[PDB]
Formats: sequence, C-alpha cells, structure tokens
Amino acid sequence: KVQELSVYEINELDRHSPKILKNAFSLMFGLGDLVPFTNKLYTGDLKKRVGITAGLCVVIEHVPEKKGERFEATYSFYFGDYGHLSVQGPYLTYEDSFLAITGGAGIFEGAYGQVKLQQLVYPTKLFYTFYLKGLANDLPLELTGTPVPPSKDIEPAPEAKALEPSGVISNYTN
Amino acid sequence: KVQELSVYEINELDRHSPKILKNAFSLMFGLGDLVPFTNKLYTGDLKKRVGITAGLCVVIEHVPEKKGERFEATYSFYFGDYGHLSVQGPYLTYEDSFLAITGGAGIFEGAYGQVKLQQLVYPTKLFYTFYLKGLANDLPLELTGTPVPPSKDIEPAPEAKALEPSGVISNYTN
Amino acid sequence: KVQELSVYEINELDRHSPKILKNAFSLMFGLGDLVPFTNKLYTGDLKKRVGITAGLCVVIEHVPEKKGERFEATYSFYFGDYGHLSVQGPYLTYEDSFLAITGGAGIFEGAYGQVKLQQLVYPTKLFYTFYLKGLANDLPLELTGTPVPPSKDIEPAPEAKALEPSGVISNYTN
Repeated sequence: KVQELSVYEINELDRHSPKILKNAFSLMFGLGDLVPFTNKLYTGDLKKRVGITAGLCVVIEHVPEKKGERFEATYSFYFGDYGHLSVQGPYLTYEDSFLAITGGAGIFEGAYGQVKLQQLVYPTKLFYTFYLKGLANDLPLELTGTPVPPSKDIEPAPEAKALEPSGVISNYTN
Repeated sequence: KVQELSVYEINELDRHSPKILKNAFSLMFGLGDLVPFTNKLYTGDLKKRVGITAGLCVVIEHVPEKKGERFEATYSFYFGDYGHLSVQGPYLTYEDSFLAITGGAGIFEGAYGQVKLQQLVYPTKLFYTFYLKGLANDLPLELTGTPVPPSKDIEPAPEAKALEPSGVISNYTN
Repeated sequence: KVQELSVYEINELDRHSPKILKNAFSLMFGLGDLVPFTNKLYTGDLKKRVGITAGLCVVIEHVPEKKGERFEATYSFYFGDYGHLSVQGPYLTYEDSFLAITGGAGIFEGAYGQVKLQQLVYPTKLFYTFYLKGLANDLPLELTGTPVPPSKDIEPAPEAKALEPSGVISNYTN
C-alpha cells in the first residue's frame, strides 16, 4: 500500500545554510563545489513544523542550456519524535525530479519508494511527494492534513513559523 | 525475481571529471581526500549511450600492500527518462567489489539488491552488473543486450559516442 | 522477521581518523565542516575483529545546550568476506539515535530496517543495535555470539586486538 506524504522545506535564512565549499575553477557552480545544507521542514498542510532536512548536495555540472545546476543529493528529512526519511538522487535547480527512498527509522523504518521534488522558489521553497511504501502503520494524523496546493506564495501557518505548540510536533527537529 | 543489468562507465574527459579535493598531507591518496566525479554510462552491449554516473568518492586510506586505494563511494546511475538507481559501498582501485543498491526511481522505483563493480582501466573504464530486485516490471528490452567482453579495449558503438538517434535512449541523461 | 545484530566500533586512533575539514563560519563545529572517517569494527561479543566502518560525517549544527554536535552520517560497516551494511542516519554526539539501513551486499544483500547507535565513550567506543530485516538466511554464527552489555569501559578481547586467528574473521577488513 502506498501512503503519499507531502511536506514543505523552506530556508528562512537562519541556520547558516546553504554553506558553499568552492573548488571548481569557474564563477559558476561546477564539479568540485560541495554544498552542505540544513533548512526547516513543515507539514504539507503548512500548519505544523516537523523537523529539518540535513545532508549534502554534490555539484555535478552547471547546465547553461537550462539556466540551472545539477546536484547529486543524499540527505534526510526529520520529523521530530516520529523518525526520519533518507533519500538519494538528483536535485536539478531548474526542473522537478525524483529521488530514491533509501530507508527510514522510527515510524519510517523499512520505508522505500520514490519521492517527488517540486521547486517553487529558488532557493527558498520546495514541495515533495513521498510515494511511501514499507511502513508497518498508517501515518500520524498530524502529518497527513490535506496538502496546500503548491505555488510561489505559500507560507507556513503563522503559529508554525512562531513555533507555538499548536503549530509543531513533539520534539520538532531544529 | 532477480533481473541482471550491465552497463559500462567510461571517462571520456569531456565532463571535467573527476575533481580531486586534496586534503590529506601526502602525495598519495588518504583520508580527507574527497573526489566528486561523473563519467559516461553506456549500455552493456555498448550500442547506446544512456547517461552518466554522478556523485562522490571519499578516500578512506591508501593500501600499500595492494598498490591501490580504498574509497567509500555514494553516487547514482542515470538512465534518462527511465530513471535512476542509487548506491553505497566500497570502490577498490585494485580489485573488484560489490556496492549495495540503496534504492531507485522511475522504472527502478522499489529497486534493491547489490552490484558488482569491475575496473577495466583505472579509472576511465568500469563495468558493473546490478542484480536488481523489486522492479514492478521487466527491464526495457533495449537495456538488456549481450554485453561486450570485459576488457581494457572496449569502446561504445559509433552511433552512441556520436549521440545519433539509434545510438541513444530517449532523453538520455547528460 | 528481524535478526538483531549488534557491533562495537572502537576508535583506537591509528587510522588518521576523524579527519576534520573545518570550513564553518564558526570556531566550534558548524555547517560546512566535514569529517570523513573510518574506525575498527568488532563482533557484539568483542571476541572478533570483523573489519571497519567507512564514510562521511557532515556537520549540521553545533548544539551548545548539549555541549555536542549534530551530524548527518552516511557510512558503511565492513564484515570481511560476509560483505557490508550501509546507512544514513543522524549522529548526535550527545545522545543515542537511529539510522536508516540503506542496504547491504554479500550476505547482507536485501538488508533494510533501522539501527540504534549508542555512544559509550566520545569519540572512541560506540555500540550499534541493527534491527536487521530482509536477509536471505540466518546470520553466520561467528557474528551472533552473545553481545556484551554496553559500558564505557568495554574493550575487545585480546586475541582480536592482536588480530590472532581466533580473534579475527577470515580476511577481516582493514
């Protein structure tokens, strides 16, 4: 059975990310550049903060015909006390992509499948669709609220940005 | 059911790859050294260019008794519109190894298993064999032709290096 | 079914590890800092040397309240001829956590599940409890001896520190 889970990842310019480690001999990103990162994570209904993403983007090549970059990513999605999701695959700054679910822990132990990566605003808003298989349980009501249709002007609920209890999960990751 | 898939990885020196981020205080490779890389990927029968490899090699330690290096490599294999497989494991410059497949996306969504890595020319020609498990369907007939005899002399079909229609899969990754 | 497999990762400091790539804005650890690493691995009963751990620790943030760091880790455990296991998990130097099992090779082909990481002595002794699913068979007996309850004063048996035959598996990884 497939449980579709969607979140919103936003860089609110407060976690020192992304951090650029420059090695390519070019004013544009190129192989050599490494970009560690860590942004916040809010539920798909934008009412709650669940955790953060954490990981590493490796630059593969700038794509000028597409006015964009090519990173190879391996990173996690943290959902507080519930557990986390890990992924591996392509992140194209210019289009939408699909990454592999390499596994999970917690309520996400044994997770597999693919996850959709939709950009919205570069480099601050991305929407994801986890076509999640492998879990032993139905997901938490607080993580499955009807998603908010993605667009450039989406904003987490004021309470979630404000970290008020109603807008967060227990031990939300920060 | 286990499906077997074999491709050839070739460094044709046109992707600026690999990049050596030398950090170990030796002329030899050692821990601290990181190598982002991306080579070309061709079908096992070498008839069609399907895509590239892309990711990172982490130097673990040089191996004196073997005239070689032990890397811990995390990267993916991109097959154009078909999708991709992610992987994690040991790359030994002096011997063949098996790297674990961590997941896939597209026709490889749900993939799991292991892959053998054979180095034909260090480090410009490589030959793998995935033992793919988990695929919902049978592999595209165009991906599973008899391969070419592993050797330091292998070369892609002319139509494939030339990127002619009959030498490439649709939207082969680049 | 789950096949619990515990192991000890002893850092005896003879592998130039942890190498520290210090790039963060801050003096203490922070995003940007990278720590490639490799330690020794022993069986749960500390009677045998099986091989090594190899991979990368990416710093996500310093956690001052906890006088410790948050890392996002992607590494592999090597068990000689039995193969290896790979992972993606949060490493928090100040508290136990769980890692996703991204896969395995050799006898570990098909591996999935989660692993509990318990640090016993920072940064030297660590203890893992892998709730290991998917394997084809029961694990070989050499790897399933009764594990030693964790403690900050544990040390591997003598036979193994010395790499004597009765203390190592065949072709243990180094």
